[PDB]
Amino acid sequence: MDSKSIAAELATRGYALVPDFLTGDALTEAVAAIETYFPDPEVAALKHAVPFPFTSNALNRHPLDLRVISVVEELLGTTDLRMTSSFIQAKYGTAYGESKDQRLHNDAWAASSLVHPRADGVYQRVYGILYLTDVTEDTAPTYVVDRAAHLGVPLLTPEGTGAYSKEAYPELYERERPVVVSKGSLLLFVGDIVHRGSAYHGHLGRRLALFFNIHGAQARWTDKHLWSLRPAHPDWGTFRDLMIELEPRQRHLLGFPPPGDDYWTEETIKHLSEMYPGIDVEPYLP
Amino acid sequence: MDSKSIAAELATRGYALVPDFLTGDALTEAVAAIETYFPDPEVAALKHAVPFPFTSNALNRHPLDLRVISVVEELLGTTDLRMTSSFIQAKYGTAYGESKDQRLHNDAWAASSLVHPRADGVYQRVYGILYLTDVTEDTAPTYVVDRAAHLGVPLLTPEGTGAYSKEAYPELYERERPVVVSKGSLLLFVGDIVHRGSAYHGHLGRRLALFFNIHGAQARWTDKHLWSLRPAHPDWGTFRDLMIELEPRQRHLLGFPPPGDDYWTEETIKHLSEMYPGIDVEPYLP
Amino acid sequence: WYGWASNDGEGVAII
Amino acid sequence: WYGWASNDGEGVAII
Ligand SMILES: O=C(O)CCC(=O)C(=O)O
Ligand SMILES: O=C(O)CCC(=O)C(=O)O
Ligand SMILES: [Fe+3]
Ligand SMILES: [Fe+3]
Ligand SMILES: [Fe+3]
Ligand SMILES: [Fe+3]
Repeated sequence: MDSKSIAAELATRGYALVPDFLTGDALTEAVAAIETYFPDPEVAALKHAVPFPFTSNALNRHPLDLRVISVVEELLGTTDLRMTSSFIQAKYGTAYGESKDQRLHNDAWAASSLVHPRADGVYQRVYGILYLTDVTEDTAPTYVVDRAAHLGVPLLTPEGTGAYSKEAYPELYERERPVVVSKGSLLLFVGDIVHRGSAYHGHLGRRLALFFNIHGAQARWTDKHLWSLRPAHPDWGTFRDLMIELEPRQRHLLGFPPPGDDYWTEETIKHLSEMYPGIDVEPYLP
Repeated sequence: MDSKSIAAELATRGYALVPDFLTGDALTEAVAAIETYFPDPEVAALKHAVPFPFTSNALNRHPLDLRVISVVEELLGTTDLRMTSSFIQAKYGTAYGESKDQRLHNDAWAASSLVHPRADGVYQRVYGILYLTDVTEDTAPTYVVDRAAHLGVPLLTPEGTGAYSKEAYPELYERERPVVVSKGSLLLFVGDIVHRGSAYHGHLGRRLALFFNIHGAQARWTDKHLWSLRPAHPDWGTFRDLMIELEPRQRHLLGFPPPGDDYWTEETIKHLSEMYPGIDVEPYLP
Repeated sequence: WYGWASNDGEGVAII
Repeated sequence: WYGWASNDGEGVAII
């Protein structure tokens, strides 16, 4: 991955497809991990997205991949980043119920809509979809158009959302194009791109994907990803091991206090070692 | 309310009860508002807490009351505050099913437990419970002990939580005391206080309360309150009106960009006026 | 809908 | 339990 090249494509076209983002054992392990949640149906509750953190670090580590961080840093012009959201989801074929197309929309907004988005600099949002099955035109491909400003459409429509009806925005639907991709490919896109998910045309099978999005902390009304966990929880061990494996630049996206932060004292270094035995505290020592 | 006096009681004892925080029409309107959600049962789904924002600003405005902000600013030593959570809840009597006591616990932790809490300065958390019914010993009073450090108990127990079992911490249960309060009273407490909810002993009726908690933005791994809303939503009008009514110091707790923030430009001032017609933009003009 | 938090007008939503 | 988000070991939890 060439961070500057990918960030330039995001800026100009709104999206970039990275083939072979995962290969080898990393791909095999990620596929196995997501299949623990969404097994080969060969289901109602299994249509729901499952939020981070997952039961396997073969999924948890990917939204924080150093290559992804590098792209986002180049596009936004800041290193002060946060993971906004991450989840896994399966989209099932027609044998498992009616599958519908989403409306074209942007994802430029924070969840609360507290203030209107900006599509420039540190206010941009970057989305990723890591496909863990081969995606064809009959397995619910993502559709993309272009950045909203390039298309001359507003981020807030007259209907009061970031979605574009077919009756009001016909040209968007004529220009949309599907993204087909091999398993292990990563689609990156900016939140202000006009895009949608699509219906899974095929009868059997399901599309498997890991989703995430990242924002700059300067957009302070935006929430980072919310989850609840305590050391007593059965899933804590996996998360604890994730924190030990991550480098400081990656933990930063979870809101971890950075080197030099006032949080760090002899007592909090001690408590960090207690909660995450084996963690490297040297970057944080006062 | 005397902010410095209340903050001193919070620092020394861990809690302070403010009688008559709401009086007059403000109290009557808040009671009516919460009763739209939890009517006089004279219910299963009605036992669930409902999160902010509410359908009435007679509830939404209270976690942001200037008097509450002043207390928290004095205790934490910073004005860079965020609302962590707010919700309303009813606790029903025994006629509506078995009511149980919570274990004593602290609420010193962020939801993700990402790093261990600090109970000093800007890392303190402040909780409020605004009681909207009269609370007696038979209507599920809050129980309090004292700050964890004062009691010599850890914020992380050997069980891996912030809760204190009766078998491991018997002295805490012998020292706990109920808080009785008239309707319109506000209980404030620090997150590191050992406390619990209790069973509603009475057969009929329910306790009504509005809950909120606030933290300092320096504790950057902590999440501010998460909600989803867009201008198309039926509840947007109420929230829009709330934003117009609030002063800058209050909007700050929602993550609103402060005066002088790089977010503010001619274009974003325009978009702010469009989304919140009538809002005073003068504090934010570049 | 098909998420884990808030509501999309049907059930819990992606956030 | 008795909340709106995540899980307390029974159903959705207060957060
Ligand atoms: O599932 C998809 O292909 C697209 C979903 C979408 O709109 C997004 O990831 O923001
Ligand atoms: O409901 C209550 O009285 C107390 C609940 C509690 O533990 C809290 O508000 O943190
Ligand atoms: Fe452009
Ligand atoms: Fe989208
Ligand atoms: Fe003390
Ligand atoms: Fe509590």
